[PDB]
Amino acid sequence: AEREAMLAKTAADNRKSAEQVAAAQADYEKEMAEARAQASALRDEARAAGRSVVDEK
Amino acid sequence: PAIVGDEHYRVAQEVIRILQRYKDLQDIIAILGIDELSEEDKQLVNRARRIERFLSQNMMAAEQFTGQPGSTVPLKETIEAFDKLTKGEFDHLPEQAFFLIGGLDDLAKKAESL
Amino acid sequence: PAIVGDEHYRVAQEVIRILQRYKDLQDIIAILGIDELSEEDKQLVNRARRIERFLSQNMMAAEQFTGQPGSTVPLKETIEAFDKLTKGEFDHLPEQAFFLIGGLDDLAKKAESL
Amino acid sequence: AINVGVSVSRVGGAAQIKAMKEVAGSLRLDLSQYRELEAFAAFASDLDAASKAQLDRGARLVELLKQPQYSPLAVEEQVVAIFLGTQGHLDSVPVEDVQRFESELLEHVKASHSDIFDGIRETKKLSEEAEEKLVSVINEFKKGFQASDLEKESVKVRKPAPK
Amino acid sequence: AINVGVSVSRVGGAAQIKAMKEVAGSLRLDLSQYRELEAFAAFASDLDAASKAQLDRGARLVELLKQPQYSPLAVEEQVVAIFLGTQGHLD
Amino acid sequence: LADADAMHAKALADAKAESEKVTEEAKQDSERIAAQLSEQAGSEAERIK
Amino acid sequence: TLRELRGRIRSAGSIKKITKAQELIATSRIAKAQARVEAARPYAAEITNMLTELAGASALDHPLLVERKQPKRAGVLVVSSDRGLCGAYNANVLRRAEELFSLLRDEGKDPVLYVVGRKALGYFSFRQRTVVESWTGFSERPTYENAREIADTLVNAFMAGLGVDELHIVFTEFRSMLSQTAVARRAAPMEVEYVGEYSFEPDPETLFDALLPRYIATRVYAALLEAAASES
Repeated sequence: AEREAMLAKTAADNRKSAEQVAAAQADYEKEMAEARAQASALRDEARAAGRSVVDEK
Repeated sequence: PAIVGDEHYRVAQEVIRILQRYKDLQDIIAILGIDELSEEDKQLVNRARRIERFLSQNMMAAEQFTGQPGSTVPLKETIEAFDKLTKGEFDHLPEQAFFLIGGLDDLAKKAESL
Repeated sequence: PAIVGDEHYRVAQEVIRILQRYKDLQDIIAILGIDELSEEDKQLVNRARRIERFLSQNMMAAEQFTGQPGSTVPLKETIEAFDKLTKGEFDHLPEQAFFLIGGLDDLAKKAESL
Repeated sequence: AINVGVSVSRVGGAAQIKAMKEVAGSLRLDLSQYRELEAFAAFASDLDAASKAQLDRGARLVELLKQPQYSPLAVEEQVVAIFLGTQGHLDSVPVEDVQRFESELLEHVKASHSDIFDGIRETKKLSEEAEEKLVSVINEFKKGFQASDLEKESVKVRKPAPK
Repeated sequence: AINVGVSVSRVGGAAQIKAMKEVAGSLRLDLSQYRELEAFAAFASDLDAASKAQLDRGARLVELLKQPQYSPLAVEEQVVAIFLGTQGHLD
Repeated sequence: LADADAMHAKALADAKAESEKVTEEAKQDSERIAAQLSEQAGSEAERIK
Repeated sequence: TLRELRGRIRSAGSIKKITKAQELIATSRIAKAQARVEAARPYAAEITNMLTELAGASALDHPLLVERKQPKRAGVLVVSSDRGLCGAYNANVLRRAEELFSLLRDEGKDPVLYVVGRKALGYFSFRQRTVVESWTGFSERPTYENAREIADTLVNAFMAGLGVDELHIVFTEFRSMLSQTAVARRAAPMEVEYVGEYSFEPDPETLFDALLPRYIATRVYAALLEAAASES
């Protein structure tokens, strides 16, 4: 049962290693996409407020 | 856009671009028909034919010829309908649904009649 | 061929025959499309599109039009380059590499720049 | 709406500042060859690697040369706008977004790196140091840009079915 | 050889007698849509039964409307002849 | 799996650290854009006056 | 302008010649394609007969004859042209494929695509559904060596169950020179059809496990041959 548990752990851990590396790449690029979306939303919110003070002046 | 507003101008330029591309495909359409176009052009031409027909209307003066009543479409409903047409919300309706009809609720009624 | 010699005359006539067959084919290519054509006609079109561009030149008076300095191509090099082009010896080069270029040494330097 | 094929200016690069002669010195010939290639390849099923690269560059240049009325660019903003196209910095930006990229970048450069515009206006040239600094800013900005990115086939058997 | 669509009367329909107006009141459209349906379906392999019925009706309306030279039909006969075709008795 | 989980932990920590860098640079750029459009607003008010 | 109109008449007068040439070439190629269909027909009829005899003797436990317990995925083979100018042929094929997809996703199977012909490969390059494998160079002249490879790849994707629970083919059925339609056939799992009323070497099961992959290959080949006749 323990030699079976070594094969089960080795196969599960290798499969999870590939899954966890894929998740490391996906989490980093997803956080950069959220940061880029927030940056362009703050930059466009600044331009919209700037256009509002322009037409108010 | 300084006079009609940003949305109305944007919609009117999308319609004119679609009809311009369709008129610049008409020299191929006249020989081969629609299917020999590329998919990005054939997608365009299907909505171009729907827009070209949805610019028709049952006028109040037309009742003396057609017997059908006239229709009035307010500017807001006109912009909304062509915004939806150019964004491609109505490509599933047949071209005969758009002839001589006033506004979206009447387009729906005519599409149900087919 | 009595005055310019047969080596010039043959090449000038083969270039004119190719460019003439290309102008006979532009009507078909605009509507039916290049892949419809015979392998011999389609090869000739891919030679004519290169010959058209290799007849263009960076002139010394066009320094202001192009920014690059002008070039002079000797007659012997002109005949050798078009004798190669008409027999397909440059069909492996990109179509843009011939445009505005002063002869074979500059054609090679431009093709290897792309 | 300039028909880049037929339109021309025979004074050419005498009627331009040095920096515009650098970044745009063949741009009419590139765009007329693009309109010729785009007319020709409009129906080809596929294209050569260089033909594809030209036909996808021209679409960046045409979207870059669109301009709304009453938006005059200063020449110091025009040379940077054309620099994005002719050096291929826009080649990775999707065609639909090229105008938003051009507007946002000319605002960014004018906000943080006004020394680029100042240099072009004072010296009339892109100096190699201003070109290296501008390229850095284009590449720092490209990271911060939010782009839009039945009948059934039957085996017969000649025996009765089981119960 | 009346070419419908491009043939029209803009004062007519006010003067056309009630019975003729009841029988012909769709016929102009039913012919124009038959001419476009036939121009399409002449270069198609097959079509739905409703379109095939409208094609056959249209062809029998065209055969209904032609007439020989120097045979002018009284209106009391024209309304009946168009009734035959529009009510589907010719199917 | 220890390498892969350490790569995930480090990639998440790196992502938040440079995310804080990007949002701080975007906050600076937004404040600059707002200042520049305020200077444009002043130049438009001067044109009208 | 008269110079423009004369140029357009010269253009259209070359195009009239070039389309009339290719109408007559297509009028030749429909006779060649019907000849290849009728030359392939007797083999398909005799494999069908041999398969009915082997199935009559078999236990019928072969994978290609049983429904998968979970309908995880369905394979769709779409057959279309390499050359253009075919008119509505590819539009009808791809419209019958998208009807089939709406049905399959209504049952609960997502379709996975296999494609023959460059035009459908372009259509499913534009619409963002992936193609698992494709072939292109033969849609106007399909040789058995092509249908072999297609049917190997389809059956290997069925038996992998990363695999499909059923598979189909979408193609136009040439029924006359004046009449063709796109049709969709389920190629696997096959039905069995009991109907009212041999020695086998080495055994009927061993032959039936060898012959069903060949039957799927001849049914794919007969579909490529009718597609090439209806293309022309």
